[PDB]
Amino acid sequence: MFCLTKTKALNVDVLKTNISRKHKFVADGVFYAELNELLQRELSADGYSGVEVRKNGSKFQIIIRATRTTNIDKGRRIHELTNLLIARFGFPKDKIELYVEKVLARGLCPVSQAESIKYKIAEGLPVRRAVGSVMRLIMDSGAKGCEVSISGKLRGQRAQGMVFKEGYMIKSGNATRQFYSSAVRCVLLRMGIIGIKVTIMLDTDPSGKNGPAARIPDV
Amino acid sequence: GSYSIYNAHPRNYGNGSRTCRKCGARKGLIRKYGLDLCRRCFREKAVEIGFQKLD
Amino acid sequence: MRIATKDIIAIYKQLFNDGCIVCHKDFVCLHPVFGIPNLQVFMLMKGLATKKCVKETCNWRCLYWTLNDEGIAYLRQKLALPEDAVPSTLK
Amino acid sequence: ITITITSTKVKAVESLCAEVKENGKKKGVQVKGPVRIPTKTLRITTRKTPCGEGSKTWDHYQMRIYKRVLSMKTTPETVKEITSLKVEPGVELEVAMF
RNA sequence: AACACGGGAAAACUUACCAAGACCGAACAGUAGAAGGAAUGACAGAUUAAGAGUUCUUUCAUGAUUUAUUGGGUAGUGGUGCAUGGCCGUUCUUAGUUGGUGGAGUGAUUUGUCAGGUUAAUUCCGGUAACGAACGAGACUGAAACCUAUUAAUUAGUUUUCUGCCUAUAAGACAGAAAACUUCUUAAAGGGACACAUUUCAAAAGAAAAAGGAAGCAUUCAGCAAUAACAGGUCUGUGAUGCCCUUAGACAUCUUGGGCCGCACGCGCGCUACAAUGGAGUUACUAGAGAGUACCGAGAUUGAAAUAGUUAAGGAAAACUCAAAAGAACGUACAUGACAGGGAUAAAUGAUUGGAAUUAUUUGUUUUGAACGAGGAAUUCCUUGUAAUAUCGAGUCAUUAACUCGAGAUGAAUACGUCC
Repeated sequence: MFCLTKTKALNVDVLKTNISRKHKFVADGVFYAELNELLQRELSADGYSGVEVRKNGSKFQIIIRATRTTNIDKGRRIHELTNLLIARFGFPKDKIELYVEKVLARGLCPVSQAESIKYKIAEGLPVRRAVGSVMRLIMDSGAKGCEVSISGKLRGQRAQGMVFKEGYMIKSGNATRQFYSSAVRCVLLRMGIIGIKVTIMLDTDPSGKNGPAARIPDV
Repeated sequence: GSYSIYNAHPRNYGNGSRTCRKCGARKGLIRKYGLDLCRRCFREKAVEIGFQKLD
Repeated sequence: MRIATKDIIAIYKQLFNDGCIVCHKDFVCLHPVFGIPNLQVFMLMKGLATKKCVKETCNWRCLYWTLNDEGIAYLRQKLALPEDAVPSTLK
Repeated sequence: ITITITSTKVKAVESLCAEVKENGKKKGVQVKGPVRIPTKTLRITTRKTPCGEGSKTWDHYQMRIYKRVLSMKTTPETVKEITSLKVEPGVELEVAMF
């Protein structure tokens, strides 16, 4: 017998019928952050590479932009993910389902690109060459530029950090909000932790032009 | 009882009854807008949630 | 640890009948589903990963367990269920 | 009927604000003008550092909420039928029946 | 770049410290023992703060959930931020950094990246063994400063009309709906200053006056912010983490009480004062920007001298709540008096929050009436709706600001300067 009376609930504020407008959008973004960081810890081997929270007014559509859909047998893994959500967030079984898409631009995604280095580093590939192969895929994938930073105990007990750059990249301004794609990953080693920060400078395909540009045509 | 006295103190007002959603810290909490996320953790996911450093 | 005798079977079927179960790392509240302290649920099924019955992914102070291949075999001898009683990649 | 739309993106509601108004020409004759309720900035201020060291610095996070209200007579059964239209993520549609 | 900093306004928890008491949060694997009982919980009396059966004389319920065992993980607000990730600060808020080819040098390296002028700025004109480029600056983003032109109109406003009421000598006021527009309001899209236009000064980038203009210092205030580095802070925010340490009489976990408030003193940030450019008694006031669920913000009716008590609408909110004092006007008051300035320290008493207010949580009534007469050497912040003055909202919050982050209310003086 336990003298415990408190009962922490298993729900989410995006299901409440009555809520303020200030609280709704805060709860809408709070749910995504917990959810996005959740299946990231699960689909890291599958390269989750993004989530979406599209809604059709009543039904909840969850979209996973995974870069490798080989694992997802008649949706057995997909079905298991739904079961966790029902127990955690208290979603009705008829009002939530999971969709998966395969991203065509594999290199352009920094979230899945940083997992390549995290995998290779744990395998024992040299950090100088592991990034070089990874950086090769990003450059020809239509990316204007990228920067990969590795910091930790790469060489010895003393901490060292190398920064690898390629292509054009604007470092300051508001335009960097509409052109950057970044991800932060850390891999446990036998001596400590290696911190991998991967960011990618995009192009005009994510519609929006750079700040300074004239591009005068001819007659 | 071996566990009847375990956690028998009532915590319903809240300094040790409220925790951060992920970090679990008891200090620096931000209960505004029902965030329930203490600092050093809200800043990590501020842009993720939807907050942007405008003026 | 020492759990209620009727509770061990009750929590086992809930996992088997669903294949997935969540819990709160806080040890001052009761489980809303099973009506028992989360200490019993956490302590009982933190070793189901040592027996390789489930996985041990924990996120935002919440621990998630998903039935494995070896989990079905272990959760049949103890639960005394028929062989054909399979979630079949659904539960 | 009364259509209330609120979202964090100004152009998301604004594009959908004229989408319902244009759609009102069919299965109906008129839709009232869009009422632009004042926005509600959500300012949260935090200390940059994770500890007490360093200079006293803060970052001013903020999120805006844009509110638009529409009115329309039509019929309750065939106001918009589906009334889903695959709305974009981050936007919310609430319909006040009668 | 330590000291109202750790968002740290600690009664319990937080909590990491102290006095006690227990307690496993020792999974899993092998043994013993065991459904013919491994063990678990307990009423009574003693012991114990304790109604922790902790233990004891004691029988009453359940039963493999695992009691004793070695490996083992394990857990730690334990150590190391001189092992690390992330974040932040700092050099450094100024204008700086570079590789591709070419030129010079055996080489470290260097030129480009400069004579002069100009800019806030390696910003440009110009010069040129340099040419062509990348980042930074600029550009960019948010607010403000304008739209009697456009779009819309409730939860914003104005106007008209119908009804009732009241004072006027003739204007209209107020209360209840009714329905029309968009000057104000709100929020979208474009428009709108680029120093172009004049004079002067410097074949040039450019500088100053004045005019016009809502707006002429990059228009103002902010955000983002280069290369390289610190062995700067954080492993006491993290289920980010290596190594080391404790690891069933525990540095793991829980409960009771205390401490972080302790005072011979020194230092930093602030609030209130030393008054008549004022305090006290009345009267009308005018804002801006925040927050609110099932019990949160709480309207209205009452008793009370106040703090507060009892019943209780509407409100997930341009809807309802949520409200301004400094200053002003009123009086044959105060009258230069440590006085009626100052409200410290104390003494009675009344309530709210809390399971608990003692070392007073906060606050009401009366009484008590302390230093302080404008402040040494030193030393901080500040150039325009800025300083200063007084106040309002929010974070912390069961209750608690002299704090911080914001907001409006009045509105100085002194510079348009030089490296002391």
